[PDB]
Amino acid sequence: EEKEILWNEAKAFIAACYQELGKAAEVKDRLADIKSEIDLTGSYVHTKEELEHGAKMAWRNSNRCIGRLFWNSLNVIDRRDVRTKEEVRDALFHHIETATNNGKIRPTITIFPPEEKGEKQVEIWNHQLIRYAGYESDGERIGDPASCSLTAACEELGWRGERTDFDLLPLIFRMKGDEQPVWYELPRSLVIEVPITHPDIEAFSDLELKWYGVPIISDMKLEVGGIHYNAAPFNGWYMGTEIGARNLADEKRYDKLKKVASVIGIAADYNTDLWKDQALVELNKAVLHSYKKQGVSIVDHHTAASQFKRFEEQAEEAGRKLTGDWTWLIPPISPAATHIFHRSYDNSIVKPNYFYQDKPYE
Ligand code: HEM
Ligand SMILES: Nc1ccc2ccc(COc3cccc(CNCc4ccccn4)c3)cc2n1
Ligand SMILES: [Cl-]
Repeated sequence: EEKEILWNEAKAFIAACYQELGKAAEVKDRLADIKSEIDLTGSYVHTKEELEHGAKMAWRNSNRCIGRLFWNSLNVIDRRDVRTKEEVRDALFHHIETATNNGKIRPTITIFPPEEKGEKQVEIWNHQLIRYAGYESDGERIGDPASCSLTAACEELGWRGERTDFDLLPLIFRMKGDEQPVWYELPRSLVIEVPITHPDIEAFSDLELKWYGVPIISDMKLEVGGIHYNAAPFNGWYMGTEIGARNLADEKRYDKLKKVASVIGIAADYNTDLWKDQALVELNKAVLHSYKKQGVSIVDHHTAASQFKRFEEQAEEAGRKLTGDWTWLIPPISPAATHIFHRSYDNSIVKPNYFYQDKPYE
């Protein structure tokens, strides 16, 4: 019905992939074998080398990612062999442990079986594997507002949170052929967390802030040569502004800037005092200090943009077009102090790539 879309994606991908692996001679025979396989079966199966390089290409093509200099060192874990809930659960546990690496974070992706002919083999409900619950009741707000809808789905299924501001959500996923997902609590031994302190202001610890070490995005689809890997969680390390300027600062997230102003001893009364700006800087200083003192990988937005400049230079030196989303590449703190702010970027979509997909809860 729709097999030729798959076949053409497969030609573009195999051509480009082998080219770069210095293997263009093997292309003609590999496309033959693929053409056979699609006719008989309706799909094809990537080699380990094709899958690893495809997931690396997909990171290199992610327009919104400032961290792409390191695209070629992605650790790719091939879990297309899993068939049971316990195997999925244990592969997700293993990803956390091996990506964390005692604080010296390793960018890692774990790839589960792809969609067969539209049908998902495994459907992950978490937005990240490690994330905090959020609650809204009696006009009383607890934890992370961005997690309210998933937290309510989890509690229909029999999970119950302690209603701290930092409850760890359970892993939640559904297998092909079950009506309902299963959930598993995270073993705390697997989860590194960082208390937020400030290098100079001893009272900052009175805020009792913390964040988790590793962001493991678990709800995006990886597409490589026409095959759709809807379950393929991946992680880098944080850039500090993600925690200090957004997760802990936004009014619709933890909304901590007024409390920060008070502990650093400035008034939060007049826009012209730039008290929100000053609080943002001190919170973001505290976040970088805290991760570094605990030995957990993190990058500041200036170093990150320096790395991205080198990515842009490599792309040219290799003859590849650069694509990028200016509105996501600029950092939310001092953007005009980076080179990114002062140039433009072509936002075209190149494949392999990571894509959004509809959430299964509401
Ligand atoms: C190694 C360290 C990494 C750093 C520091 C980094 C940094 C970032 C940042 C700051 C964003 C913006 C998110 C926001 O505004 O909150 C982002 C987006 C993104 N990153 Fe990276 N990243 C890294 C690794 C990775 C890896 C390993 C992949 C996949 C293999 C990846 C794929 C993406 C994608 C797809 C987006 C866009 C997500 C969306 O549209 O919602 N990144 N990255
Ligand atoms: N260290 C890392 C490493 C990898 C990452 C992969 C994906 C993401 C996803 O990130 C976001 C998703 C949704 C919303 C936001 C914040 N809104 C950004 C925005 C809004 C308006 C205008 C411009 N930008 C981020 C993060 C990763 N982080
Ligand atoms: Cl985050």
